[PDB]
Amino acid sequence: LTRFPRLEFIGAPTPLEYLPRLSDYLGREIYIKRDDVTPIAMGGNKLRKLEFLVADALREGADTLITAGAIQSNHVRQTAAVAAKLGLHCVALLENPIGTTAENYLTNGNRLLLDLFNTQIEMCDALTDPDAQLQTLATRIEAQGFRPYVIPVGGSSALGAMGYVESALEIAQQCEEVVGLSSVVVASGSAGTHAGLAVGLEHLMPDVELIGVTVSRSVAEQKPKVIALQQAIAGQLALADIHLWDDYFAPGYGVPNDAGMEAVKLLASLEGVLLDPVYTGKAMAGLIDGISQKRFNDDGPILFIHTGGAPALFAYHPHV
Amino acid sequence: MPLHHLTRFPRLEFIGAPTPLEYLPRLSDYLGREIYIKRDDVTPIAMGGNKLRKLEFLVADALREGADTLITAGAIQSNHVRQTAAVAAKLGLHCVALLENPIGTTAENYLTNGNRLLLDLFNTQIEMCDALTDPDAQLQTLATRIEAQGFRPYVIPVGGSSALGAMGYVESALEIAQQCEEVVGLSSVVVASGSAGTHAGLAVGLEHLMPDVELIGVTVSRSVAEQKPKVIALQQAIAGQLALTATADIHLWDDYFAPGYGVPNDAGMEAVKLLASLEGVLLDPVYTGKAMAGLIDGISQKRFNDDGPILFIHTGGAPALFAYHPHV
Ligand SMILES: Cc1ncc(COP(=O)(O)O)c(CN[C@@H]2CONC2=O)c1O
Ligand SMILES: Cc1ncc(COP(=O)(O)O)c(CN[C@@H]2CONC2=O)c1O
Repeated sequence: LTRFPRLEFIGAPTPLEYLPRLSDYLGREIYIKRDDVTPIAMGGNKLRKLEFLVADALREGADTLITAGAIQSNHVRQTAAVAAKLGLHCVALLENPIGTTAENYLTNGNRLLLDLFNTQIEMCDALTDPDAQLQTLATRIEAQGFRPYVIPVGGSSALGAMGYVESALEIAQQCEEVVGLSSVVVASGSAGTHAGLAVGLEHLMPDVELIGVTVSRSVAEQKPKVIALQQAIAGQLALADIHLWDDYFAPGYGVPNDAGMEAVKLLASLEGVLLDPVYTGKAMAGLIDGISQKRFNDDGPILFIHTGGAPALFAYHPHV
Repeated sequence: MPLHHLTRFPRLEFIGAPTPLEYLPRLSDYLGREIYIKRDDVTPIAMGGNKLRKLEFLVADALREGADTLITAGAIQSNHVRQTAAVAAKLGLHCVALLENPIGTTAENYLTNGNRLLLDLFNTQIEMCDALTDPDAQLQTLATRIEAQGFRPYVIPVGGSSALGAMGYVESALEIAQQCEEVVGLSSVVVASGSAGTHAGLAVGLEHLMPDVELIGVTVSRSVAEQKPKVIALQQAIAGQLALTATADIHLWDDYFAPGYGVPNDAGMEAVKLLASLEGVLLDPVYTGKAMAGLIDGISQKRFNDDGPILFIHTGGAPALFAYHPHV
């Protein structure tokens, strides 16, 4: 996986913990990969990607990082934190994907942390073409005398996803001589984590089924994205079918549903673990329903990749 | 190893590996002095904090008594209560919380968001009192009413700051000393000093492991005269429980909790802003922000014993930011 430059944002491998009380209530061995407890600013999955993204930015001698997402994007917040830490400027192109006017979505949560990180906020109506909108802003910013480095939506490029290809080795090492996995459940947004884990776990764990619970798209729209990135990563590294469930995001991206919210309550009351309304909560709702519908190929132990997002809870409260 | 009597106390592993001890290059560059950070805010259970270390001993004690209910008290946006209720949830124990509004605010986000929001998620029974005048007697009164229902309650004092709870920061001191060994010659340590458990735990530990290192407690609720004896009583109790003598003088600065506990000040907010924008580290309005403001002004006024490296203990508190936004 090396030969690609990488910074040290995590260092120690993130915890893999048994969930006894959730396993109790579900009657099935459930494990959790705690990528939410990464050391930088309340954590998240994007640290793994930014280790490669910002390492590439320093090689190209950038002084400014530019990315995009929702107002309450964890990715934007993690990007801003890393930038501040390294002395790099940060420009954010943000949108309101749900059209709310609630003070806490507009000003609290991840968006509040952006003000603290001194992030140059740029508002747009819709991210209809993010790659081309970032490119525009990057020209404007470099015209102002800066050296910008564009980071894609969720940092979900072939290089970005290398963080989660590497992440598979951690899982393989932590599970070995302790637990024999059967299934792995992960949230599938911009496909960065899901494609990354697909390539890695194909080689490092043969008899495991990777399930991608979508948060924004249907199977028809998500399949082409996860396949393409998988074949980009495999080609980049000189090296299996994609499995997706799309029932567990109700009205769309960035809107809470009853199943996802109750999943949040479940893992907080039983395990003291904090999920989020947008990603992990919905991803967990699929996991619970997967056992319920016996949608997994067998009744063996399941691993949930906690990708973070907990700071969103403070923005979505009380409602949106 | 003069701290070997620490083995006598039963302990539940909540942290695992030692928390990061990181150098802060940009802040060091700004302040003109080598600054290090002990990251106890990155403990794995429910957004972290200093109280997790203390709960490791207190909850282990609770289980040995066969208790099924943790009862504790604090502010509505207390970090201790939140961490307590998170541990209680993880171990299948009921949690009863006695909460006060300590600043008389009516802001929605202070009353319902932040730490208070997480309390609901952990299924915490909430008891609202008007003022925490006598927290020990109020917690006792509540315990009787809770056990009359049939619960087997274990009372945890404010901030978990008994001699037993404070053992988690004699533990921390040992981590610090090991991590600094032949890597950094420490001169000073800055920590927030609230209910005194962290400060006193660090006081006892550091006196025996890093005797030449100066320890500074930046008060967040009280003056030197009022805070001094609280830290000392714990200091001496902790030492006695570990078969040790503690002769070190406690040091405190009270110039940085502006109008009172839980009320943000200008120097605090700038300390929060400074570390966020320079290091991507998130402080809080109530504790670490004011403790950092004391470190900065301590450097500014030449208040430390010398010019050497300063370790800042990041005790956590960050979830309060969302509660204290936009104002109180
Ligand atoms: C907590 C959390 N979980 C899951 C995801 C989804 O993972 P991938 O992006 O790797 O698929 C994201 C970010 N992703 C969102 C989805 O859209 N844009 C983003 O930044 C996230 O912040
Ligand atoms: C982040 C943080 N720092 C410091 C403290 C105070 O440290 P000691 O209590 O160990 O001195 C607390 C909680 N303590 C407050 C202080 O009073 N009541 C409480 O619950 C806290 O949450």
